[PDB]
Amino acid sequence: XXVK
Amino acid sequence: VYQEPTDPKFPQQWYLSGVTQRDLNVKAAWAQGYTGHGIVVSILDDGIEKNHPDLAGNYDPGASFDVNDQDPDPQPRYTQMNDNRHGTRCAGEVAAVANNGVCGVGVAYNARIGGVRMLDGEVTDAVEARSLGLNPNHIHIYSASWGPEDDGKTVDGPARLAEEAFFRGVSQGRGGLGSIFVWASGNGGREHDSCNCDGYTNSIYTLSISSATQFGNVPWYSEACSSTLATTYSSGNQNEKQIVTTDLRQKCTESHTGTSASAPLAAGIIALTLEANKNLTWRDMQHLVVQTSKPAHLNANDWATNGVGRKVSHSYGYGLLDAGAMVALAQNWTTVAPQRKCIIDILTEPKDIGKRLEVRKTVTACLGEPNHITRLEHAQARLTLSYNRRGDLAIHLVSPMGTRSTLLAARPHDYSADGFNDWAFMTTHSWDEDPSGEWVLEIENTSEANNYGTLTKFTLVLYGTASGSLVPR
Ligand SMILES: [Ca+2]
Ligand SMILES: [Ca+2]
Ligand SMILES: [Ca+2]
Ligand SMILES: [Cl-]
Ligand code: NA
Ligand code: NA
Ligand code: NA
Repeated sequence: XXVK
Repeated sequence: VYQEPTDPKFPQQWYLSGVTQRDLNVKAAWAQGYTGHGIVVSILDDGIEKNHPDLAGNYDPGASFDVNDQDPDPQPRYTQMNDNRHGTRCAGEVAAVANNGVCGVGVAYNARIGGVRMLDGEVTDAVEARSLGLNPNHIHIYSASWGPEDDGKTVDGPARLAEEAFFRGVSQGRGGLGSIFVWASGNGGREHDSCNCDGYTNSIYTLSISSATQFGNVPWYSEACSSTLATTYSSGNQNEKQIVTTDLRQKCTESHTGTSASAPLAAGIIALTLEANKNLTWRDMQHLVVQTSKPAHLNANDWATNGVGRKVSHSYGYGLLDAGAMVALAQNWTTVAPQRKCIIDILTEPKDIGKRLEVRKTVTACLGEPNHITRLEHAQARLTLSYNRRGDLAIHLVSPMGTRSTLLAARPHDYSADGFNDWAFMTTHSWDEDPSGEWVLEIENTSEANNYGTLTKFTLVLYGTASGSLVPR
């Protein structure tokens, strides 16, 4: 996987 | 007579108000008396600086938790790079305190604001589920400016616990009215990503929000897809202004950017709307967004008028949110009827894709049955197919009213040979249409390569009601  | 905020950076918050009309019409909601009093928003991110001088006055520990370290305190982890500033920046967009001589203001500057620290670590399915499901009878609105990788080759969505959290939230959350989940549609524009390949944005349970630049253009980072519902302003080129908000280490920033900044602004507007009518359901809120959002002056080459006269784009959904229009329409809103679900298994046999495949089916949309739908909300084409190079596929779905939704555009970087395994491509573009009649699915090879594969399942899933339509726009 989860990216900002 | 309403007095606008005096905060030092409020005049730089060009997206909240102005004589120019390139704004989200938030001051109009404030002047109607809606600033977010009594509404609770939680930022699911890398933490929240709960003692920030522009957040402390609105901070709500009941809206907060630290899932990464398993404690109640969502304070960010401080590093030299200031990696964990992202959640604080998102929070200030929603609910930065007003008229306190510090930075600017939130959209809902009297709302209560919390944060879930859940990105600063391995983001497992369980971590997501515990965050999405946090205190769902206290938190009204959840904002998520994160998701699957935007490399333009990933197909990824909530696993079982997270999906269960979505269903539990919309069903039993907020007293049974349903948790409101707001999602940033993505930063994959440069990689030609599709936000329909992201199960969080593609979910019917999330309001997926895209971005427009100050001059009304599709930002470089924007992802186009049919599941997007609406748009808020964010950053663009270096001549265009950016987003003003609270920053890590008790600072103020005027350079918050990207998809990340759009979802919190939508969450704030939804907070104002919920103050205007606390009885709104999760579906009511999506109806309000559809009816009130504004295409005007947003530039795109794919604007299309759907079957009920509403303009819709794959870059912008139904257009820019309009806070004043949202709060006005919320006040006398009649709750929508219970959601019906009509399942239509389309195929009688597998179909080779080859260079192009067209599947036509005339449906009755559960005529004669209690799940008869004459007023569509979301529609899904749940597709199971094999293909040798997935990103060479383009997939379109045409509704009986003639509205062509791009379910999947070509993804140059998607080399995968794994196909789609009952992937529920979703479109918002046929909202309020009658789904009875001929649906058309088109699958085509956009490349000159001799690609090959087979479509083995096509379930058309229709959601909606059988009552309450408006005269088309
Ligand atoms: Ca902690
Ligand atoms: Ca302030
Ligand atoms: Ca993406
Ligand atoms: Cl369902
Ligand atoms: Na319910
Ligand atoms: Na969604
Ligand atoms: Na029809």
